[PDB]
Amino acid sequence: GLAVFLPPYPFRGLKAPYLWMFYKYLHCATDSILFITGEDYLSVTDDEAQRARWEFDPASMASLGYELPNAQSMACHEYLTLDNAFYETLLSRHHHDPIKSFSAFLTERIPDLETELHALLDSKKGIIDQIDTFISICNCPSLEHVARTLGKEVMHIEIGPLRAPMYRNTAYLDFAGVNGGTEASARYEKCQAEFDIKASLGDLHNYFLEVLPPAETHSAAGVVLQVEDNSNLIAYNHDFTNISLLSYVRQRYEKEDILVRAHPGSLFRLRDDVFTIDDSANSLAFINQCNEVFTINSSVGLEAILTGKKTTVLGDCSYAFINELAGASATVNAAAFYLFSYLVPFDLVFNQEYLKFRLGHPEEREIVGKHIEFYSADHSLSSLINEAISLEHH
Amino acid sequence: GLAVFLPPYPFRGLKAPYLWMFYKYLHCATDSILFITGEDYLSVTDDEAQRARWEFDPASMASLGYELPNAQSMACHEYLTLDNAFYETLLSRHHHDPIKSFSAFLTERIPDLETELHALLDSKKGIIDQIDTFISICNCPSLEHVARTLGKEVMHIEIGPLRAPMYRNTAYLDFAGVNGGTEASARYEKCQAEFDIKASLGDLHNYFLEVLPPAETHSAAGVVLQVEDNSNLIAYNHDFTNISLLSYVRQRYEKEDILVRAHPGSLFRLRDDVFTIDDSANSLAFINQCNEVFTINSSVGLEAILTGKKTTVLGDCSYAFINELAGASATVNAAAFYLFSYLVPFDLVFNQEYLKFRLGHPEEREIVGKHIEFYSADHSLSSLINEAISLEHH
Ligand SMILES: Nc1ccn([C@@H]2O[C@H](COP(=O)(O)O)[C@@H](O)[C@H]2O)c(=O)n1
Ligand SMILES: Nc1ccn([C@@H]2O[C@H](COP(=O)(O)O)[C@@H](O)[C@H]2O)c(=O)n1
Ligand code: NA
Ligand code: NA
Ligand code: NA
Ligand code: NA
Repeated sequence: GLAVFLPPYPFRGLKAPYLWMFYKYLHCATDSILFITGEDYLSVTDDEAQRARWEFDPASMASLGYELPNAQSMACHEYLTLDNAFYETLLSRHHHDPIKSFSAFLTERIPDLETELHALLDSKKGIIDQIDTFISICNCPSLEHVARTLGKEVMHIEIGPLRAPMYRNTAYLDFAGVNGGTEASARYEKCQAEFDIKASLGDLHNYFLEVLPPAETHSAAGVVLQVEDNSNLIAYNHDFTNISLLSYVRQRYEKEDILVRAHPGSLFRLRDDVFTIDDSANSLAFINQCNEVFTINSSVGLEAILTGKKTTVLGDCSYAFINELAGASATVNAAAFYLFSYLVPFDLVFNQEYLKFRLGHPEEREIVGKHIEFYSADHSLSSLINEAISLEHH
Repeated sequence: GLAVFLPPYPFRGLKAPYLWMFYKYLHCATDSILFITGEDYLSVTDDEAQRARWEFDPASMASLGYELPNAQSMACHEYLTLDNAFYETLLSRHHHDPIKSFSAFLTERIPDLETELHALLDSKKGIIDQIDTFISICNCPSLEHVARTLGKEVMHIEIGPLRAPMYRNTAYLDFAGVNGGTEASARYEKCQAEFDIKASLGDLHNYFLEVLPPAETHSAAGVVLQVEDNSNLIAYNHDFTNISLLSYVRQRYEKEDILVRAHPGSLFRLRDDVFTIDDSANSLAFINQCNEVFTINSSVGLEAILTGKKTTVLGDCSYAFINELAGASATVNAAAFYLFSYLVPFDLVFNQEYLKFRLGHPEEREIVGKHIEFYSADHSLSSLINEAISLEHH
């Protein structure tokens, strides 16, 4: 079955950092799953000191589509637990900087981590033989090195750039890496000639919109800020930060022409003294007020591209290649492939039958057909997409 | 005379970034000064688009002790102007990141910058021969390399860690570097045996206090945040940031025991959702509520040390060596030397007669005597300091 890697290391000061994906896989589980995680994941619940975490909020559970697991739900899976001694040692090897330690976890092999993973996997039965694929919610060269030795693939899976309530929920599934080192551009290059999409970028954007767009005083430049310690601002940012992104824009625009939107999930908000601060209810209403958008690698950059805004992308990300194409035609085709073939309907990356489907490395046409079938729960590759858009049209 | 280096490069998006020091040297000038700067410094005034800058606020002028220069005041100095073409080229050589470019300016030689400096200095008269010393408000290996070739010293000068209205105004003057690569520890090591201070750390703190201390619900841990793009968070931080500093503390304390104070000058403030946020009127009232303090390299770390608080200093800074001494005795002696001999009364670093004094590299006893004479505008080195403290006592 699946071997789901959810490391317990509190790089950003939060225990069980990926608890929500632990609950989601448990909720959707149809067969037994091997969880490679930490005891923090198994004890967080019956810890009255953490009962206020957002993962326990009924609104968050309903939005992500999971329910809290019970004793029975968990008893049907196998659990391997990583110890904290390695984490303490890791911090001591990077000058006690937890963020730099996180960066090494995301971008370098850690031999001591590989040793413990091998030991855990070799600790029982034919655990290794039962493994059809690894799943990791982030890049992890330690795990990926172990996977090569054992002949297993690594699916990198995470929530996608389009999310409810504004959009249909999407997710990433990438065999090379998630956010950084992605294979979206490589997949597109191989089937680019198979795309003749009779729709505009706005039509593709409209297909994923679940709401009526906001009410269409422009700012010349909009600046998207991100969560300061998110993995793709730590590892895939090309050294840019929120503050150097702001300086970058101020080299090109006077502060009176800049509109800044802080990430609603950041610990930091902006003072009103310097820039004009955005107070929009959503990121779409914000970029609509801007003539061009600047981002490191926020999901919002995709929104700007799909709405036809001049967009600068300074960091590595899965959608950047769409922005690097000359000519409207190729850009629409690249966006269509990205949205219907690279992105996955959110629930499907937690579906074991779908994961087995992707493990066979099927053709892009079959992948698109699976996604549209799901989106359309109510022929060439372009025919599938053109007809899907057209049926949504009327 | 003096050759004052005030570069015009808007690394942080602000033109004439050190305009206030330009006005201060002009205001206190008794002789002709050579200014190596940019045209932005000379035109900012009669630019109605910048008349709201804080350097023009009468309260800021009175606090820093300068008045706006007029046509006559400036006509008695010589001006060399750096061009912007180099800045544009510099940005293109660091992936258009202005903050990374700033870092290179602070920490690396830039041959093209050295060439332009040499050309400017060689552009007229015996400009070079009239130069008694360079003054730089930041570390600049480009300028320091030029200085070596020409046989000139470089005084690194900046506002100090103790400032009005809470304290007597102080400044740095350091021949090796300011903030980073400082010589405070080296100077202390040479005369440590000459210090037998009959006062406590609180007594030294009281000497520089100009106000009555605040009214003495403790938090186990206080976190000092800094301005995100200040030079000593860009170049001398050992890679730490505000966000990794927070994670560092969260590895040791639960959020309920952490009190966070954002820098009043930062563009960012903190949300109320996670940590307990400090709303003190000053940094002293904040650290008084904490049992131990954490900082990268804020001036506030010195305050914590002088008030006897357990202090963690993660970045490079001039006062760190005080915190690395074992035993209360040596710590008080180190603090006394730092405060009376390393730190300079603010006005004196703009006084040409005092600068000439320091250019002779006098003995630590003479330096302390000059500073106490200034502080006391109303004998061994320890006798000078002990008597100064005692006279302030009664
Ligand atoms: N500056 C920002 C960044 C993100 N966001 C919201 O957060 C979601 C994910 O964004 P990141 O990839 O930037 O975390 C986006 O779809 C958008 O809904 C926002 O509203 N403003
Ligand atoms: N978190 C912080 C940082 C600085 N400060 C104020 O700013 C002045 C200089 O601090 P930095 O060296 O941190 O810029 C300090 O003396 C203190 O008065 C504050 O009040 N809170
Ligand atoms: Na991405
Ligand atoms: Na739609
Ligand atoms: Na310092
Ligand atoms: Na005093």
